[PDB]
Amino acid sequence: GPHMATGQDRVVALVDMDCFFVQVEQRQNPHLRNKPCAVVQYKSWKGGGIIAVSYEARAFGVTRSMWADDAKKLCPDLLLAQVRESRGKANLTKYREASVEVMEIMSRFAVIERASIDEAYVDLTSAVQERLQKLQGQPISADLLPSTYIEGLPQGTVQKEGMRKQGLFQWLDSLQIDNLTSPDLQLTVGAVIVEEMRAAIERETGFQCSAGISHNKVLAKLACGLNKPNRQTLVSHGSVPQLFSQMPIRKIRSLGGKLGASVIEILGIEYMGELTQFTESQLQSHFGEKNGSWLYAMCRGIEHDPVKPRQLPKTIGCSKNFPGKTALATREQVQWWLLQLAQELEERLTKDRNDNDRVATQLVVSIRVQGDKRLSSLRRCCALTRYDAHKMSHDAFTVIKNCNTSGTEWSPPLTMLFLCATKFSAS
DNA sequence: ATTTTGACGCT
DNA sequence: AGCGTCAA
Ligand SMILES: Nc1ncnc2c1ncn2[C@H]1C[C@H](O)[C@@H](COP(=O)(O)NP(=O)(O)OP(=O)(O)O)O1
Ligand SMILES: [Mg+2]
Ligand SMILES: [Mg+2]
Repeated sequence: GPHMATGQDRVVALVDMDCFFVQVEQRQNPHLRNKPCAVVQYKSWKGGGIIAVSYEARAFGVTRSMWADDAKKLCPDLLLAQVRESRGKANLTKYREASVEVMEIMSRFAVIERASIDEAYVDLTSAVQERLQKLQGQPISADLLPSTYIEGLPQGTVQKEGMRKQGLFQWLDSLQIDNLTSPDLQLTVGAVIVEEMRAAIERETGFQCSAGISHNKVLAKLACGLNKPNRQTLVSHGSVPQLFSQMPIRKIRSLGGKLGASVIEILGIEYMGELTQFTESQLQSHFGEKNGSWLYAMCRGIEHDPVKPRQLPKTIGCSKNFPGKTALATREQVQWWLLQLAQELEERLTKDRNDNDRVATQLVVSIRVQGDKRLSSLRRCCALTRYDAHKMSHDAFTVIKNCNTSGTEWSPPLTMLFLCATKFSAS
């Protein structure tokens, strides 16, 4: 009772851009706005591969990883924007730069953890304390939460905005605004700040986003997706038993792969809430000490992973697949594509050094061989001493060249090349 | 022929 | 170090 931790110490938000690459292209090209639209990479093979889909297009069944030719069968009027191609490969610079726009706005409000190209976690605990001091017991108006859903409410009129407002009203009517240590009040103030953040993002970039507000990263991430697009969702500690009672295990971040499948198989359960019926030692016995403790706390809504102070990526990488009959089968091919990758990498590294006062010191070279189901077949490192594309490509070849069984020829043919600059030091 | 990334874990 | 997992 009085010594049971409840995981209510922090206010954490997750902000994730809505159909991000599509919005970047729609800002640039007004003809694409408010249309069924997708972003594709490459075009020769089946029209290209879709990597982002507007919500209008999702209504037709268009999804990521679909070939555009196949998406056009579902949505004949689908509009397409193509990823830039430079040096023979897709180049994501436009979206990285748009990401920086958004991350720099968010960083004005609080320390952020860049979690992907289009999302960041925010630790709002201190900002909420400050705002609560400023508010001096004044109640929080629903007008301050115009796009917020309270998960689990209303409980106890047939249109969606009416439901949202009814739930928000029940929540606010129940708040105890005279207790500055109240976790529910802290989350509510967090949601007010996130409304302000999302308004600033939209005003200053044109991009819309969704957000989750809760007490930790996992719940914030889960909350964000509950009411996408262009809305934010507050998941309180008290909402967790009902929310988790029908929540498939695979929906929780880090449980969407083999571990989550093993939880389901070994324990014979389906939903996150069912995990509460195992001891911490039972869970550690099946899934290891770290995983077992994490699962024991997480199924009760408790997680302690900190929002890390890091808004810049830790690595800068360049990769290209060579599928099917395009797999590289000659030495000259391997060297030419290593040079293309190294030239893009040099451009990005030079910009990074100027912008961010740091230098990479290690070059990682990865390759996939034809037939291997693993993303990487072989990874080798060497020193990155000069931002020089010819030197980087020559070193990468030196480091991988003895994987060739025999040849001028390369066997088995290479289905992927990957260069990654790592181990940054201040400069 | 689901591509191009990027973080973190294990041994 | 090099390989594996999970993820957007
Ligand atoms: N598997 C993949 N391969 C390549 N790029 C990918 C990708 N998954 C995502 N991207 C790129 C393209 C995506 O636009 C961007 C952000 O990914 P999301 O946040 O998962 N999806 P979005 O923002 O589009 O939609 P919403 O969040 O509203 O559901 O990252
Ligand atoms: Mg997104
Ligand atoms: Mg995302």
